[PDB]
Parts: sequence; structure tokens; C-alpha cells
Amino acid sequence: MKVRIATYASHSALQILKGAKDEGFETIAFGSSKVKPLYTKYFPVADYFIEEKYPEEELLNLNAVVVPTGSFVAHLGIELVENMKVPYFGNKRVLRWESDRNLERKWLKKAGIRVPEVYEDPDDIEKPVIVKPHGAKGGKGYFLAKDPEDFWRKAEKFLGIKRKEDLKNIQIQEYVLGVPVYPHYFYSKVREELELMSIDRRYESNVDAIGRIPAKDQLEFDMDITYTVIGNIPIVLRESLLMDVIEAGERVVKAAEELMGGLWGPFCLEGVFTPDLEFVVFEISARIVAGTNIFVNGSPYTWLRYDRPVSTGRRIAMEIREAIENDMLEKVLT
Amino acid sequence: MKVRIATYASHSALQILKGAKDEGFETIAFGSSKVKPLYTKYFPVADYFIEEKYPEEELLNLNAVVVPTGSFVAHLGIELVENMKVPYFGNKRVLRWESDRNLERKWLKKAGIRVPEVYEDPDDIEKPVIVKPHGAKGGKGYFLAKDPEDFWRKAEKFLGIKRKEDLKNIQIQEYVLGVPVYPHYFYSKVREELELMSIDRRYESNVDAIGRIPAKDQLEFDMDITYTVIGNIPIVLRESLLMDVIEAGERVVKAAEELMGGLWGPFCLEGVFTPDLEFVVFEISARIVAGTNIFVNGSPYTWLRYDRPVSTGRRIAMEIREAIENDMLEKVLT
Amino acid sequence: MKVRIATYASHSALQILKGAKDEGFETIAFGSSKVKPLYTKYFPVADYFIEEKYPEEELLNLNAVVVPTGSFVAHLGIELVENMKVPYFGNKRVLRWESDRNLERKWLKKAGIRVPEVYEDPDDIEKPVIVKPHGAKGGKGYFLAKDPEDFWRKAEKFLGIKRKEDLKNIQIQEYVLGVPVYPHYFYSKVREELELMSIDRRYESNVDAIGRIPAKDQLEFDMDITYTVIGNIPIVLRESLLMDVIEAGERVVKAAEELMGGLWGPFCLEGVFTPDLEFVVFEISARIVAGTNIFVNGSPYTWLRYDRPVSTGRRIAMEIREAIENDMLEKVLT
Ligand SMILES: Nc1ncnc2c1ncn2[C@@H]1O[C@H](COP(=O)(O)OP(=O)(O)O)[C@@H](O)[C@H]1O
Ligand SMILES: Nc1ncnc2c1ncn2[C@@H]1O[C@H](COP(=O)(O)OP(=O)(O)O)[C@@H](O)[C@H]1O
Ligand SMILES: Nc1ncnc2c1ncn2[C@@H]1O[C@H](COP(=O)(O)OP(=O)(O)O)[C@@H](O)[C@H]1O
Repeated sequence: MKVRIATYASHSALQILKGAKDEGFETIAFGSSKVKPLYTKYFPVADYFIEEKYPEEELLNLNAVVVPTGSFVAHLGIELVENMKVPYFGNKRVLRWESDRNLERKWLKKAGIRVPEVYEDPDDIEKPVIVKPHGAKGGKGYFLAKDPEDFWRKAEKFLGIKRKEDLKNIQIQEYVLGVPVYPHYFYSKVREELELMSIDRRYESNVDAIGRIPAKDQLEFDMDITYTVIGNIPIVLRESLLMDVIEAGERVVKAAEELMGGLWGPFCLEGVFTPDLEFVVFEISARIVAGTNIFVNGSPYTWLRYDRPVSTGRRIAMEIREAIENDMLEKVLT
Repeated sequence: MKVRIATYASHSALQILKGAKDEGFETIAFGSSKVKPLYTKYFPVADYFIEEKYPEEELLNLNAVVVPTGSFVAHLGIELVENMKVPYFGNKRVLRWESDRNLERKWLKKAGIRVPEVYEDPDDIEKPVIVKPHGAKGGKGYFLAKDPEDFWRKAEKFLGIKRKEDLKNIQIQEYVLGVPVYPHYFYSKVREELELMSIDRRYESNVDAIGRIPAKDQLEFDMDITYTVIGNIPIVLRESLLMDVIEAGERVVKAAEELMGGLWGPFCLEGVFTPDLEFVVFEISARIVAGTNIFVNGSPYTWLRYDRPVSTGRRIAMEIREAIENDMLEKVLT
Repeated sequence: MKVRIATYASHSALQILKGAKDEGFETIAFGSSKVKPLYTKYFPVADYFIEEKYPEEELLNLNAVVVPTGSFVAHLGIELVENMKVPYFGNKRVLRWESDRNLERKWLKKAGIRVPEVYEDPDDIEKPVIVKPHGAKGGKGYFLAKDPEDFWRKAEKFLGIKRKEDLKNIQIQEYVLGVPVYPHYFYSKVREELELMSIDRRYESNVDAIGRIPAKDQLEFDMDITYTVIGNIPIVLRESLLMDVIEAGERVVKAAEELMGGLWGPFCLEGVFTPDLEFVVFEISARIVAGTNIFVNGSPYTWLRYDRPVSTGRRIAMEIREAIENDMLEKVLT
């Protein structure tokens, strides 16, 4: 293989590079020198490790294609990623839509996806809400509020926002009481087909630790609720829920084709399921998510349609190999 | 194979039909036109899709044997299923025992299984209870009550029961504080052997969502607790607990042989494990349960005794195949 | 194979004996006659079952090497295990270091592992604490105290403690609010190398059941919080946390080399992950833990570096085999 698969050494590089290896690619990890043993000693999946944030020149010399991990754009910056000369697997135009909460909402609405209600004016708050500070990833700064007046008290406490607006591009969103579900998709541009790869429940601290503390005991912890991502727990869904989850994925792809020149490769809809079986989506994560890391040896969904273990990392490598073999590699790269 | 394997297009049909494929059976899904793509496009495991609730005529023409799913008896009704001319994998006589809470309880008691205390008279309520509306499936309408007068308030609210009796065959049950555990079994009539297939913990909304909300913020939601089934999470048990769980299944099978002409094929005991390590069971589900859907690529338990992936779906197809090969297919069908 | 692999019939014997089987060893289970069917009928993994707590003479005649399980030291007692003539996979000198919570902490400190604050004087309690009775196993007898006043009231109720003079070797430990995580390690003495085998979240009763009860309803239960081990749930971690977890294992092995003549074979670091991504460790479990039982068919981590399913049990058998073939069997046995 002429093409090598390259990834930023974080988030899901082990899965991505093992999958590339399994498909006959030579593999490149780049990033901190601190994490190098992980990819070369403990799990020898990287044929090359480059101790640089973005080694453009060497990657071009190695015929690298970058498979973006879930923190690649974060560590490098969206300006650098969009001007990179090294080929990028997926559509770069998708990046602006997922960095803007209003563009996220516009995308979801067009794709006919159920979303929580949003309030521009805090005085209109009619039900418990979750407040999302601008540009926040990983749920940092998030806090809960019950009514218009509880919001102002906490807005001044956490964000310093004096009463009566000056709301620095925060999002005030209806808190939806449902169980967290994260379906992982893959859209094949080569096969013109959408697949369900797997599903997980993200494991977050301290939010998934507080239910172990009895109600009576919680006060003296002086608890602030945090949504720091720690890990992932494998799940399957109720089978009768699969069709609407998959259709939601189809509409998301179709909407992206009409808004941003398409969505292909891995993606995830992060949301909850309510007691009335509704899937309410908080965001479209148009990338490989950490949840796919469970399924190195395939998932309960891939094993229904494949004779071998297929992770999202392997599926990415499969797509790139098939694009090369079908003489259409440029079609999946931007 | 002469015999084709047919299932209702919901609940566990993907697993069942994939398992049948793996054992050399042609496959049939029947149900809603809405779900056809799931079984023919996204996961092509059904060689025939029939867009009818119960196409008896066509099923007989195709030499079908019906493997019952979770939704099958409910959608088609207990009487139709009882009188169906199409062969049914498992014992149909079991259905009347599981549709009645008094009969379930008698069956469990005879099998020496730990069950929660029940209350006929609401005045006798001394510890917290769970109230189960008549005929209710999937946790529909369940509510908690602390004492007699608190029961009466909520019974009027949720069920329209005026104070002082006329309890329309409602079940009032001791709430057992233990962790939900769902062992999945298979009894082979061909082998005369009980197997432990897998274990899961069912994932339910909003009940598994409320522990993410701090005590102080819970009252703002006006939470009615619900047990809508959303998905399934894989587990294993502490090893010293397996013998008790396996002996429980043996007694359940032995009790069914003396009561209802036997229990064979898949079943699940649904319950909790308390701090004193006791397995308290709420019901026997005498069918394939959704939790088995995790284990398409086998389970930590099947991989201890097989050299290949064995789901409950595949295990059924194995049983049917070996029955045909041992000229005893009629023994496993009613 | 001359050498046979022997193990006490509990905790993780199924995984261990199946692992030995896969590596070409004849297998021995020893323990209660009550559990014999588990190991010989339901999962036929034991070539020999001996109905004795510790059958030294028979084990010597069968050329046995004992792979220690969870309850092995508990059942036999520390001194008998220290004086056994049958070879022991691992370092027996480790046993005193993990039986003593002071020596545990001395080991953790030398290994530069983050640990919770400990209180010798209950008047100094400024944050909520967990109280651990002397020598308590399986988290039993543990209770939460939220302040100095709450400690004395619960210490009197549960233990009969009235003042500082009679604290009777209880450990008062800062309650760390974080999600439970249990990484499973293997240090190969043959290959002089540390591996990450898998990770789980231990499933405990009633602590993991109480979050299903709404805060308003919790007081009616009069809850004693318990940490009784019931089962295990598979997880993966966030990728950027793996080096943290792996380096922690390295320092534990290194500190053991200076302190106790080394640590090889399976071990686990039991702890939590806080919102600021700290791995705070409660104890070193210097043995195979029950969380490994999920991964009979390998783990999301072993599948990154192996072409076949590798459990901790199999990995142990691999080590013993390779030690024999490299003529260094005596190096891994005490
Ligand atoms: N409207 C909402 N209602 C309830 N929970 C929410 C809502 N929005 C987000 N969450 C929860 O907050 C956490 C982070 O969500 P999200 O905003 O998608 O993360 P990020 O955008 O930082 O990746 C998740 O656990 C999610 O379930
Ligand atoms: N006596 C009980 N104590 C505690 N929880 C219970 C009890 N009975 C049922 N539940 C819970 O209610 C939910 C529904 O269980 P079950 O009644 O067995 O299913 P179904 O409603 O489909 O018959 C489960 O999550 C179960 O753990
Ligand atoms: N300092 C602590 N803070 C919070 N939780 C703790 C602490 N110590 C122990 N626990 C909890 O108590 C349970 C048992 O802990 P541990 O003592 O490590 O188990 P064992 O020693 O019995 O294997 C676990 O759920 C663990 O998270």
C-alpha cells in the first residue's frame, strides 16, 4: 500500500491504527513524546511515531492520510486543520457546523431530529434547564437551573453574569430526563450506504458517581455536577428502537449533503431516550467517538453482518482501501 | 434444511435469524412494513419478509417453525398463539403460567425460588412497596408507596382507585433493594442439559437516568419513576454465585415438568441481588429476552465451553437442527 | 506438559482453568463438593476435582502449581499459604503487604500513587469519609460519615466505639467522589514487561441499587449502605488516561522489587476517576480479580496486541508455559 494511515496520538488512535494494520496499511501516530510507549511498546500499533503536534512535511513524505481523532481539531485548532496540506479523511466543511451550537441546531432541525427546547431569554424558562457556556467541550461549566430566578443566581455565581442579560453566547437548554445513549454510525461514500457500527453509554465523572451517595449524605459534599468523560460502557438497544435510530442517521447524512457537501465516515448522535421511547439528541458528533474503543473485536451489530471483527477504526481502513481499489480516493478526502 | 426458521419482526429477531443462518436454515421475518429495511438491508438476516401480523398460510407453505420473541404473544394475543397451526419452538402451555402473577408466584414458590413478599390488604404495608397494575408489561404504570395512606393517595392518582379496596387484581409487592441481574438460560431437551448462556443488566428509563440528578435538584422535575426498557448492558456474576443461579434454573425446569408439561429452550429469571447475596426473583420470563442481543459473538459463559460464538439465537437453531438430526423435532415443538 | 495447573474452586477458577486448558495444561480444581458440578458438568474445565480445602499431598503427586484465586488466602489463612509445599504462581511475600492497610499505604506512597487522605483523629474530619473496619474483606462493615458528629453516632451503632482511645484499628478515609475504575494488569517475569489486560467496573449491592430510588423515597428505606460484590461490568477508559494507569502499574511493580522481592503475574489497582482526571487508588489487589472474568474471549485491550482471545487466566498459563520452555519456571514460583 502506497498510502499510510496517520492519526493524532490520542482519543482513539489505538483502535484506528490497529484497524489500519488489519487492512494492510503502515501506520503513523504523531503527538506528545510522553504517550509514545502506549503506541509502540504497550500496544505496538504505530510503525512510525513522530513527536510533533502536526509534522506536515514528514507526513507528506510518508504518503500519510490523516484519520481525525476526537481531539485532533482541539489540539491543533480549527484554522490549522482547515488549511492542512496532508489529506484529511472525511469532510472538513463539517467542522464549522459542529463548533457552532446554532449551526448544530440548524443541522439537527433540517434533519428532522428531536432536540431539547432552547431559551434565548431566561425569563421564559418554564422547566428545569442545563446551561452551556460558549465554546465548551466535554461539558465544562455546565450547571442546572429550575426557574428564571434560580438561573440568575447561578449565572452570576458560575459565569459572573449580572442579572438582566449580557449572556455571553451561552445556551440555555431544557434538561431532558432520559438515559444516555450514543449510537455510532458509519456512512460509506464508496458503497453509498449507512451502517450502525455499535452503541455505548459514556462514563462520566462526577455525574455517574453521585447516585452511589444516599440523598441524605449528598449535601455535605457541596457537590458541583461535572460531566468529565472518563470511559465507555458497551450497550445494545431495544431492537424496535433501531429503525428510528438508523433513520435519524440517514436524515443527518442527507441534510449534510444539502448543507455542507456531505457527511461520510464515522459519526455519532449523542442523546437520551425518554420513558415514551423518544430519542432526543444534544449534538451530532461528526467523527469517531471514544465509545467505539470497546469494539476492537467487533460489536453485537457488526457481528450480525460480518464474518470477522470490525471496529470503526477497521471500517475506516476498509473504506480507504476500497476507495484506493475503486480509484476514488479523492472522493473521501478533503 | 426442510424446516425454515420464522420469527416476529421485533425484540430479538436479528439475533434469532442470524443464529439460524449460522446453522444452515433459511429465514423468515414477519411483521410491520416499517421495519422491513432493518432485516433486509441494514442487517440482511431474513430471506423472506412478510408484511403481515401472522401470515399462517404462507408460514405453513414455507415449512416454518416459529421461534417466539418478546413481542410475539403480546402483538398477536394469547388465544391466537395458543391455537396457531404453525409449529412453535418451546412449550405453549407455559404462556398461561406467565400471564398470571398468581400462577407465576406458585411456579416460583414450588421451584424454591426467593420471591418478594406480597400484600393483599394495603393496610398491612409496613415497608416500601412497588405497585404493579393488572396485566401491565414492561413496567407500565408501576409506582412506589411507603405506607397504607400514601398508597391510597397514589392509587387514586395513577389508577383511579377510590380509597378502601376494589383493587382491580393489582399486585402490591415488597420493594427489594438489590442490584438488577438477569441470567439467561437454555434448557436443551435434545441434550437433557441446562446451560447458562449469558447474564445482563437491563437498561431502563427514566429509572436509570434519575441517579444522575442530585437529590437537591430532583423535586424540580416532578418525577414519576418509569421502567421503560431502552437497552441492555453486559455483566458477569461473582463466580461463587453461579451455582445458586444455575440450581435455581434447574428447579424452575423441574417444577415446569410437574406443572405444565415441561420448560425447554430459552428462559430468564428476572430479579435482584441483595447485600446478603440472595437472588430475589420478580418473574420467570419463559422466552428469549432482549439481554441476549449483546451476545451475538458469544458470551463470557459460552466461550468457557464452546470453540465458536454461540448466542441464544444460535443455540435455538442448534437445538432445532440436532432435533431434526436425531428424529425428535416434534419433541421440541408444540 | 509435566506441570499441572491447580486452583481453589472459587472467584475466577473457570477462567483460570479454561486458560490453562487452552495452553495445553491438565487442570485441577480444589474446594467444596457443593461447587464441583460447576467445574465438571456445567463448565467442564477441571480434569481433577479434589473435595478438600488444601490437598497438599495429592497436589504434589499431580505435579501441581497453584494459581491463587480471590478467596484462596481467605479460606486457607495467610500462614498456611505462606508455608505450603505446593508451588505458588507469584510472590508469596506480597501477601503480608496487602493484608496490612499500613503496609498497603507504604507501598502506594513509594509507588507515587495518589491515595485518599486518612484521619487518625475523628475530630479532624473536614470532609465526608468512609470508615473501614480492621481487616474487612469485600468492603463489608464499611459506612459513610459526613462530619465528626455523624462519625461518633455511627461508630457507636455499628462498632461500639465511644472515644479516640478505642478506635480499634479502623481506617477513616476521605470519601473520594469519582467513578469506580478497576484496571487489570499482568507483569510478565519471563518477558520482563508490564501489560494492561482489561478494565472493569465492579457491580456492588446495595450501593449500585440506591440510585434507582428517587431522593424523596429514600428515607423510607432506612438504608445501611453496603458494598457487597455481586458482579462486573466491562469498560474501556478514555485513551489519554491509559498512560496514567499504565505508569501507575509500572511504579507499583518497581516499588515491589525493592520492598518485597518483586511483583509478577496478575494484579489490579482499585480506585476512582475524579472530575479533574485523577486516578485515586484505594488498594492494590495483587492477584487476579473477578473483573477479568468478563474477558474469557479477550478484551478491547488484548485484541489490540494479540491475534487470539487472551484472558488473564490464559495469560497466566502462557507465562507458566513460556517459563518451562525458557527453563526458568522456578523464577515465577514461590
Ligand atoms: N439538554 C440536556 N438535558 C439533559 N442532559 C444533557 C443535555 N445536554 C447535555 N446533557 C448531558 O451533558 C453531558 C454532555 O453533553 P454534551 O453537551 O453533548 O457534551 P459536549 O458537547 O461537551 O461533548 C452528557 O452527559 C449529556 O447527557
Ligand atoms: N419487588 C420489586 N422490588 C424492586 N424492584 C422491582 C420489583 N418488582 C419489579 N421491580 C423492577 O421493576 C422493573 C420491571 O420489572 P418486572 O415487573 O419484572 O417486568 P415487567 O413489568 O415487564 O413484568 C424492573 O426494573 C425491576 O427491577
Ligand atoms: N476512600 C474511598 N472513597 C470512596 N469510595 C471508596 C473509598 N474506599 C473504598 N471505596 C469504595 O468501597 C468499595 C470497596 O472498596 P475496597 O476497600 O477497595 O474493596 P475491597 O478492599 O473489599 O476489594 C468500592 O466500591 C470502592 O469504590
